[PDB]
Amino acid sequence: GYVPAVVIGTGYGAAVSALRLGEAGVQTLMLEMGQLWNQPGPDGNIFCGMLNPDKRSSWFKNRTEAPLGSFLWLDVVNRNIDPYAGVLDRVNYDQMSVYVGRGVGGGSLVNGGMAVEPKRSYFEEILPRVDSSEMYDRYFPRANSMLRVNHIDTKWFEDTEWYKFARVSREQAGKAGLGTVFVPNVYDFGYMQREAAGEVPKSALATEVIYGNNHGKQSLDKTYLAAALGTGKVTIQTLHQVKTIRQTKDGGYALTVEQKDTDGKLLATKEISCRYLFLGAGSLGSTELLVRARDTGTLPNLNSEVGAGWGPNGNIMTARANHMWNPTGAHQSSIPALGIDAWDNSDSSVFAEIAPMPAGLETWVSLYLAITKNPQRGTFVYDAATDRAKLNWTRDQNAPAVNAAKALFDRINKANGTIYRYDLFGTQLKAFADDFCYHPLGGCVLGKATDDYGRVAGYKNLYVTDGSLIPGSVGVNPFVTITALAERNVERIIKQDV
Ligand SMILES: Cc1cc2c(cc1C)N(C[C@H](O)[C@H](O)[C@H](O)COP(=O)(O)OP(=O)(O)OC[C@H]1O[C@@H](n3cnc4c(N)ncnc43)[C@H](O)[C@@H]1O)c1[nH]c(=O)[nH]c(=O)c1N2
Repeated sequence: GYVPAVVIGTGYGAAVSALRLGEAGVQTLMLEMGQLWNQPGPDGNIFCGMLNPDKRSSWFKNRTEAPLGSFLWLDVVNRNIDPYAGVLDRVNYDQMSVYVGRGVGGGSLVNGGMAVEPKRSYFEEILPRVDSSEMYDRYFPRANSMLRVNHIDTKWFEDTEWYKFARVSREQAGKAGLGTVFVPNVYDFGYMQREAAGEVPKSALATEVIYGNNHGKQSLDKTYLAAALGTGKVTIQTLHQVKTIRQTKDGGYALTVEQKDTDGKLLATKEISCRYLFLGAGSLGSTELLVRARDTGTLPNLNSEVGAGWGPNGNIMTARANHMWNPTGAHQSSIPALGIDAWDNSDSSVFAEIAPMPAGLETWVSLYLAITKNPQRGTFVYDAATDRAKLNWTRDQNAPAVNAAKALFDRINKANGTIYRYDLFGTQLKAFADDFCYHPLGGCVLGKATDDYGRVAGYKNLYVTDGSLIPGSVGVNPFVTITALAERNVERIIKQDV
């Protein structure tokens, strides 16, 4: 059937867009391929934890996986599982594996909550056509408020066993002349205190994050999406995957949509049409829909920039072995609190998340997710044979990112007389994991594939809203940028187009 606006997906771009559409009185249907995560499972919890993964951990995989960095300790809990509509999806391309959330709320379900604005000077470099004053004066503050961003209590942080891992890396970085910053979060830090005090059910302090948090984390289902539903103008249909998009003869859009059960069985195929179509299927999902539409002839007026300009936000994982006198703790909060800020906009820039280890015993390992400035980009190329977008990125394209991460952590090792771990990412001696991504950015870049507000070039009333808009890099964890840009874009679109 017909509905005035359709939003594909329910991540950050989608959730912002649907809230503002509903507030403007536009009846809106959101289509989400994953589940609404609200049913207690076999342990009485909605989500599995990192030490008890089960089918809920994984989108259609036959075996659980250890979180990257943790295989040496967490492989013991891996098990065979039924392919199921679980929450975290590892999407494998030829030389890159991208992790994304699947469910109502998208990556907000599975992410570490780190809610950080990019440096304005870097924002201005990456998106020179965008008015940065409005972003920093209006849209970033709006996003932080709506997302329920909050700040850790520094005294509690300094004293608690749960953040010893962070304090150790702070001290070690400091000996190399490198500073740290507290990173705001959407996990409720007041709740986290009460967890440590034994007052409320643990989540961050019970090795939960990457397969969901049963408590504490203000994912989008609690914030933007709850508000969108509260307008009375928004509904969400789950286990509905959009496959194809075409433009009707009178200039609206028609979608083919598959409805599945949680075992992946096809229940129905539906046609849904609309006046305004908003893509919020993520860097991977929105880009795939548009390259498919271009290259199968259903949106033939899409431009050549659709598919282009993808990067992994310079993501590189690495780890250091601490001295025996610098244990990182058996008890590590699953939510990061600190980053090493070595980002100066040069090619040696690094912003490094100090990541927790979920082993639950002492390993002496410090783990880092480095975010770097690497100009290499990949392209999603349609394969008509298999009907998939294939990202053409090669591992050698991450060499500049590795080089920047290694230069920084070499300074820390030199100052402290420590060495890397080489055994955390597989049998091959490898200190830097260079073929994964948690922060996919690009594919439908703002001002390239779209105008400066995400209006898809070649088409009217067709919008992209999400991480596919970002040109490969933001220098920090990306969801605040995605949210703030989505606030800017939908406000303009409603004013001028709707
Ligand atoms: C493990 C891990 C850890 C982190 C992070 C990710 C991951 C995987 N991130 C990244 C962050 O989560 C990510 O950048 C955003 O979720 C991206 O938001 P989008 O709106 O682009 O898509 P997002 O991926 O959130 O949502 C897309 C949604 O569309 C759905 N979908 C896709 N194709 C569809 C289709 N064809 N039909 C229907 N539905 C479809 C998906 O199932 C999904 O729910 C992060 N960022 C950050 O700033 N701070 C952090 O601490 C972290 N930590």
